Amino acid sequence: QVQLVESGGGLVQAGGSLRLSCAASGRTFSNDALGWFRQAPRKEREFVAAINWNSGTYYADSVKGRFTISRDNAKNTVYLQMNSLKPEDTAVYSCAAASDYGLPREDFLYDYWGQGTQVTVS
Amino acid sequence: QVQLVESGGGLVQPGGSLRLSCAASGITLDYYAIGWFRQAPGKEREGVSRIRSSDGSTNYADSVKGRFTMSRDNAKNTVYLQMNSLKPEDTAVYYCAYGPLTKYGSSWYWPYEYDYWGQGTQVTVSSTS
Amino acid sequence: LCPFGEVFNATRFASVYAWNRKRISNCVADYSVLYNSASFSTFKCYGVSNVYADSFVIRGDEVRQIAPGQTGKIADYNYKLPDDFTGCVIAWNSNNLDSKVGGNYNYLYRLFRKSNLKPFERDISTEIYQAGSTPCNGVEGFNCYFPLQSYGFQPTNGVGYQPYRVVVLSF
Ligand SMILES: C[N+](C)(CCCS(=O)(=O)[O-])Cc1ccccc1
Repeated sequence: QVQLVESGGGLVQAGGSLRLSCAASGRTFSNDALGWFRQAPRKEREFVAAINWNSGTYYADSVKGRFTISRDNAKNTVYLQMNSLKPEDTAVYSCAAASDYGLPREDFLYDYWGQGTQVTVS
Repeated sequence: QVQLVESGGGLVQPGGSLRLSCAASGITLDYYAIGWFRQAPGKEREGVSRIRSSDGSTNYADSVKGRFTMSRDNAKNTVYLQMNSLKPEDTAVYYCAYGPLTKYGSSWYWPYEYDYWGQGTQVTVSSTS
Repeated sequence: LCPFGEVFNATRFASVYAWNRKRISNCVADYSVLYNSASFSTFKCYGVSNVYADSFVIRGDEVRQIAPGQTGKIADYNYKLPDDFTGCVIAWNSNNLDSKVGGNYNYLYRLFRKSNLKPFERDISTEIYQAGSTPCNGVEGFNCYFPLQSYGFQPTNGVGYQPYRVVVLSF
């Protein structure tokens, strides 16, 4: 059972930038795919960004060019750098892990989930 | 997306009639079936009637043939179940359901599974309550 | 070098109930597919950290059934992997190719079978299935069903109901 804990949420002004991080327990981190999702009020969960064992990445169209996902296997940590934030980016952001060499972008293909961190863009 | 909402249930005496409606939104398949089903506590769910958008044919369960009629409104996305000569054993929650037909070569076949179900409307046939 | 490219890049893919099998002669292992695993939604291997490439289409919510020891309509009645499976399961979203407005009905799955498939068994028969007690005599009704059903993929479907192309490499 792998524990995932997000950090970094907060209030930012439009056009600002903010970096989320997610620390994972467990020995298999480096082979796992790690993803970020977000859930806004009244809206359904949506994929944000993901990175696999070989550091290939994939982004939702809505965040391409503005967000960057990266990983540090030595620290068991994945990061989401969020630039040029819009008010439409306000949401609870959650990290997930998948025991999978692919690059899942579907919530049902992830295996473990964090608790979420609030990002609010005024 | 798809929403199915049933109404028209109620309490009636044996031999009486009711008309159920199923208001559907979000129907975008070209080739689909709409069914009426029913479920009572302690009984298996039962198909009651069904209609399809390929040839418009309708099928009814043996238990309701000649008493129930399913139809499509011509001006809005509503289907009906006209239930005549109701019997206490017709007591149940009635549901409408929608899903794709099966294309096999140039033939079309009825599905068993339906993608979307409504919330049900209660029909109670009773000499009391 | 194994001709995996022809398997992944094929224009047409089979329905799961009629899943396609390609036999690949003994070959030099081409690891470039593994290093490009980011191109796929899922890439999992079993019994590894006689080559067959099986391929077909299912919906997103069924991708998890393509694994050893799984249960459900797909694993039980369409495509079954053995417990001692050695190989990899690769799948990707094909909504761009395999859905159409008003529904793509060409992809089918088997709903019903009198017993589960054996691993790597295929069944493409279409006898009307007897769900109740009376024989069907080739005629449909509320107790008598054509045993396959169409997915009906539409591009606007939620991702769990979108089409996924699947390749299973056994070696
Ligand atoms: C009302 N119809 C004539 C279709 C209306 C389709 S539209 O609203 O998309 O134009 C018949 C009908 C079709 C499905 C259910 C009930 C009635």
